Amino acid sequence: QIVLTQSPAIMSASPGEKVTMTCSASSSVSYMHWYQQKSGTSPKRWIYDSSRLASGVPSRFSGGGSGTSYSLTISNMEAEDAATYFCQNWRSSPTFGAGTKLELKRTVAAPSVFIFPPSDEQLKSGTASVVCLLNNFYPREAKVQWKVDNALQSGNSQESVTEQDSKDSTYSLSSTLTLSKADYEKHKVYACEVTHQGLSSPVTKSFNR
Amino acid sequence: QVQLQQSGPELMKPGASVKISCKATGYTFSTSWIEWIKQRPGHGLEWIGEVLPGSGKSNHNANFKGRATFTADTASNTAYMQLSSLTSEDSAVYYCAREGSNNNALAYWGQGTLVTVSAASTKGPSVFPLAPSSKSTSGGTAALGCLVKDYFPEPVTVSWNSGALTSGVHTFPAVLQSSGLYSLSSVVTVPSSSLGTQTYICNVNHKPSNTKVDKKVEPKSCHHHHHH
Repeated sequence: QIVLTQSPAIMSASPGEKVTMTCSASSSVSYMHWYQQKSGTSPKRWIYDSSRLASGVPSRFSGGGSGTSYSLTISNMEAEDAATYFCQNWRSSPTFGAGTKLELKRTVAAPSVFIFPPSDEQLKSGTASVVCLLNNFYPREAKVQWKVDNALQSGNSQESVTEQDSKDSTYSLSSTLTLSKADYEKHKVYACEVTHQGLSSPVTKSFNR
Repeated sequence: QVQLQQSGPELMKPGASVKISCKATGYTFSTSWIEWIKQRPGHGLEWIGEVLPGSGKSNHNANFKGRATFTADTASNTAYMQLSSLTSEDSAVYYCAREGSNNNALAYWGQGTLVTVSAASTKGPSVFPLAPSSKSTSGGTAALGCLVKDYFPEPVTVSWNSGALTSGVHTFPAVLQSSGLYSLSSVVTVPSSSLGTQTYICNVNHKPSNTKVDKKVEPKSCHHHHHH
């Protein structure tokens, strides 16, 4: 069967850069459709019949190609273009390509760090969650470590990271440290330490229980 | 205005069957095929099949081994997909879609329906406030939020002030814990000046457990430094 290979699988582009993503077919195909998806929402029709923009799609997008190679081009990369783009052709199986995830390459931005002690309502249920928020940073690489009194913690926290913001192109990260109420009461100082390219030295946010 | 409205999320036991609905408005139902698309994390988009309402005709991706059946009520303007002999392989977001008015691209998409196949029973979240905390010693900007903890299965929805507050909101992807339960947070940054007078409420809905909570997030009563 006809296979579609999108390249590159992941790309990052500076604002205003001209960006091209390709969709290659193992055998000749006569047209290509393109869909844009951002996390948490349905795919959107983007370019249809190879070159036709759906209503509302900005003119910076264009599409072309023939035979074994079709492409989607953005003439000047914008923050809102950070998304996954899938090519699609009904004579191919699978009919969708695996997607190109496009990111915006912005300037380095240091995280803003916040710490949140457990709520009274949670403590009453026998559990303590402490949350550390790293807000609006770039690039995505970040180290967050919990420190309880003298000691770095291991295996009792979980981190989650947002997709790149459509406006400012940053990421945010939450780290949640969870302990039983009884373990929580055994210690005094709760701290999260944050390392990031945008910081000259590690940032520590902390509170006393 | 072409609109496709899908049914809600479902938790299903292995071996059961599920039926998802897709209610169409804005066009003559019998004139367009309804397409069904499957999406699993890190596996892109998979075509399941299609139905042409009032024609008796449907087409099927053979990889579903006859487990996917499609029907459409012409009078009702609703299409349905039934998936039988469910396993975890079937845990996915399912979309219905309609092709272009004059083209074969998937022009209109339903909002998606998340089906989870598991032996585990539904569990509703507890919603805990994350009281406003300052960005720096200077004050000026505060982050606050809600911790939506220990629920199963996905999804949950979170909004702020009934959708009035969107700027600065970050709702994080859920984390699946060793316990087999999910947790997430939603946070928002706001001007410090707003804390005394603006109410902040996180509206949480976990449909599978029928849990719907509105949690007011209040500033802490006390801090350990002189007021900013």
